[PDB]
Amino acid sequence: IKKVVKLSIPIIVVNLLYTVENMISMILVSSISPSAVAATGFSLSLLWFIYSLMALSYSGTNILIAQFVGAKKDPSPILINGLFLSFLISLPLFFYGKDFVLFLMKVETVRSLAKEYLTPIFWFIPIGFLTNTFYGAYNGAGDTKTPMKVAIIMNLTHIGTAYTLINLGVEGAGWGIAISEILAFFIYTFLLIFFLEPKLLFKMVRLGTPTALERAITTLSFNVFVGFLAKFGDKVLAAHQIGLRIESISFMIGFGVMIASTTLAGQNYGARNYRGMVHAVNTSAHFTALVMSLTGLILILFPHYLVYPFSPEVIEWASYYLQIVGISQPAMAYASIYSGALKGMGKTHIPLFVNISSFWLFRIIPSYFLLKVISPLVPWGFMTFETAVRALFYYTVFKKVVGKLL
Repeated sequence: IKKVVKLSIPIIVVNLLYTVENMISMILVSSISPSAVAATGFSLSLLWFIYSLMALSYSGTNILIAQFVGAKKDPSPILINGLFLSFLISLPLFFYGKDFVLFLMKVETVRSLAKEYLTPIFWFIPIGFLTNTFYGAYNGAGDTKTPMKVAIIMNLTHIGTAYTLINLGVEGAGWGIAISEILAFFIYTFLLIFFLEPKLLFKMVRLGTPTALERAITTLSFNVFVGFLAKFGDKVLAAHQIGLRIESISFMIGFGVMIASTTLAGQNYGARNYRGMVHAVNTSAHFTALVMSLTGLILILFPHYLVYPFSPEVIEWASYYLQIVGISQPAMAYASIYSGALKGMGKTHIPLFVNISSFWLFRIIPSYFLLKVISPLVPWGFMTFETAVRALFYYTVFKKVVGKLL
């Protein structure tokens, strides 16, 4: 009856582009010197700790622009302050990005290879933060295909510039990244020839700081979860990335649907139309529930038919993942639609408490007590469905917010 796929599908393609290009950055820098992947791998773990500050300017911009779009009000002050906020947040990371990543290798030449590969990035993260503001800008207004063809261009300009500059060695890998980042920025900046007070900038920090603490603390909860499964040999530890690469790609359906709701619940919140918002997230819940069920069920019925690409013991252990995580997919559908609908409703502090509570005292503490007494099916077990409930039964929070908001 509605048009949520109009917003979610192009965002998933950008995410599909986000994941396809990251996996290509694996093979483009794994041709010569196999010891250089440690530079690539150990960078993104710190990059995801670094790119936790994106949400500071991203969430503040994606939410406040969407709310103003539904409210018909002018989003130009939010746009000019969004890029300014990202530019302010990029100012310390410009200088403190060079030495902090080099020191955060404690987790003589194993780390010196990332020095040359990451430096062209740290020169143009200030040019990167602005595009993360631009992505939240178009995602807040509704026009979600303009950021896709920009992603398409940026994806194919990198893989072009990467393969060109690698085949410099590893510095051209980071240089293919920076060239595409600034290019899409120039594309975006050139698109501003076609289509302000401090108090507004002050509030965007109030919407980004809880969301920046979400993707930053989650990094600490992820680093220990994989650390649970080193005591189970190499067959299992080599079955995670076979399961993650399949799940991280299958998870982009919700992340896109999430932002599809971060805008849709945002515009209708600003338009004073509770008939337009409660129906959407309810239908976008059932729609993604029935969609992610077609995805997660295909994982369970066809295990080896999907692990086989990069796989017999590993076929056995990885199938016990796809089948097992494939059960939580109906709740990831119910997850990204809830904790993303309350982002668009200005209550960004609420999803902060959601994921901290679901991850920790449901996925982690129960695993460590049952892993030290049992098997890699123990974490994955409580990792799947068993946590999904805190993503499921938290509609209550949604259903007690609006039910009293009327």
